[PDB]
Amino acid sequence: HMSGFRKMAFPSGKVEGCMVQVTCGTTTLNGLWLDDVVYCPRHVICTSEDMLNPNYEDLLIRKSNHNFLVQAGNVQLRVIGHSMQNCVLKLKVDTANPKTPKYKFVRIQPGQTFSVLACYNGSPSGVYQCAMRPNFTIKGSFLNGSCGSVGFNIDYDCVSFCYMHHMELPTGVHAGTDLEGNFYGPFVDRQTAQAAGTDTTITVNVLAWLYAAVINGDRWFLNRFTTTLNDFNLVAMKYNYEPLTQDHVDILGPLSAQTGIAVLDMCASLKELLQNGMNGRTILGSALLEDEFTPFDVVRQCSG
Amino acid sequence: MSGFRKMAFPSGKVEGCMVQVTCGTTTLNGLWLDDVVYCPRHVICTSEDMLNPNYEDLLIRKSNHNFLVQAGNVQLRVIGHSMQNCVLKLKVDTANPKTPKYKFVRIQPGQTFSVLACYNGSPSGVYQCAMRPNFTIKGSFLNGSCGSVGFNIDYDCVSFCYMHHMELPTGVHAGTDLEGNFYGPFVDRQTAQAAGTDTTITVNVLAWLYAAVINGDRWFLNRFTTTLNDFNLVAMKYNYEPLTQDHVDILGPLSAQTGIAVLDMCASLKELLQNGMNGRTILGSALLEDEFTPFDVVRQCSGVTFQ
Ligand code: NA
Repeated sequence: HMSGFRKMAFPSGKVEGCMVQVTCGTTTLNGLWLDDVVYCPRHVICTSEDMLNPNYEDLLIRKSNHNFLVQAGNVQLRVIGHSMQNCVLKLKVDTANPKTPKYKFVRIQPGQTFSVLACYNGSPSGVYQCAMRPNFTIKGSFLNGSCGSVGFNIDYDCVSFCYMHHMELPTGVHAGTDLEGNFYGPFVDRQTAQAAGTDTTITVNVLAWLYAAVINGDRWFLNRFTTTLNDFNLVAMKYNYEPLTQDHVDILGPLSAQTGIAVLDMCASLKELLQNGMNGRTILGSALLEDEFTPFDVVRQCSG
Repeated sequence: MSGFRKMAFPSGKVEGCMVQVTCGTTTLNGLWLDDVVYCPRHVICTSEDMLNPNYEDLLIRKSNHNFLVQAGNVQLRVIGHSMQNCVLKLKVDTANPKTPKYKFVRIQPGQTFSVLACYNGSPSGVYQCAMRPNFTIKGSFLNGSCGSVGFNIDYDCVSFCYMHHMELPTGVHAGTDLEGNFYGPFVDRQTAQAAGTDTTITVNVLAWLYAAVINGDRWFLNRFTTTLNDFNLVAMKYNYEPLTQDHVDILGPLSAQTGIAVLDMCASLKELLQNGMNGRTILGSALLEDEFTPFDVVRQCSGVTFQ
């Protein structure tokens, strides 16, 4: 009986071919090389003493094309143009990337998942699955030198880039932009005091994962009880869960159909787990309720 | 303080080796290195003869024309075929232009590797897992995943250590090295087989507690130490592997980095086993995690890259 539901990232090859190193002064981070453009975080032009309140327009007054070193592997790419767009730079290079995949830039919404290719000095180190949290942070694994690492989904042969890495907040969660250079959430690329909102739990994702658990033979948490959307939402609020909407109930329809467990019966199971805990039991090898699988992730992994 | 994730190796070097192999109606995955495609030998089985297939006898009735190899949109001509233990080696007419630097390695229990899960010769996802002490792995494999490979990367070289063959009734997975030899006592027939005792990889749990301290989770640290002797008496009671001097030696670099003695961390683990977490979490788990090696921790916390 299948019971191996795991956190799974997209194969990283199509993205690996796009990673380069960008150096400005003594600051080295990663860039994304698509066609003849390299995208990177605009704070590549910052200096150590001016991180608190950089004036990016003022900082660009003293920057020429030759102040940007771009290296694809060990191949020097000549910068022939540079512009600032939102919180990214666009470096025009003399050579189009021959490994440019079919790609799109997409904006994700809270609750949606994506793969991160963590890189250092334009070289891939590892790949893992993230979700955009309700507070617009991600729980990544990023060190000094990881800025410019990207998050993506792969759909058919199309790479949808959704994330570029910029910063680490004091609770060790991560903030960044889409590939248009607009921050997720309220964050700014300066070292002024910023805090992640209270983390809340992605309720529609927890319910998808309880459906995964049923498909994978974990049934111990199923009960006779039904609830209402209103009464469930009173419990969600108390346990710092996101509201469950009728739109979420519609999104969970296919999983309720596949398992024959009504969405509001699975809500009754979740209510009983929040109120009573797990009584030293596990679900899909966790002692915690997992919220970083979407309904779409469960369907894809459980049936391909 | 900072984050620490189950991280897979980048998969690009492997994706360029995955092909589709069909024998009769059976389609699974193969590994295309130079002019050889490696796949599970049970590609030659029929549905009604899975209990005790005679592989030698099935295979003499096979010709090159019975093996259809496809790399993307491109049919490869099979020009030779041999059996090596539980894998076929299909000599093809075209050497794989995307063949990386590689070795075949057989990993030890407690060691970790990345799985590139593939279906119809197309890579679908990547995740990290460990060789369990019972020589199973806790993978995520559906119908069609057979021939998917596990690997590590060092510098620019891919070390292939696993090829997927089967799912046991508890939903754990069994397979071979790339010499075609199973990990553990498993055999590629549908005769009753069961995984042995699932024991916790103690040295890995200690590595993960060092990872937690590096990433600012300190609550489980106590001013206590234990002897190895006294720790292992407690380990036995909770189906933990005994901790050996070799394990203590491998944990030495994390002990030095954190300045927390290995036997101090053992005292923290003994308390966690005896008392639980009392509603706290370590690196966002409410369980003790055993699928990070000491090397995995250093690699992640020091940002080691590949090409
Ligand atoms: Na001792």
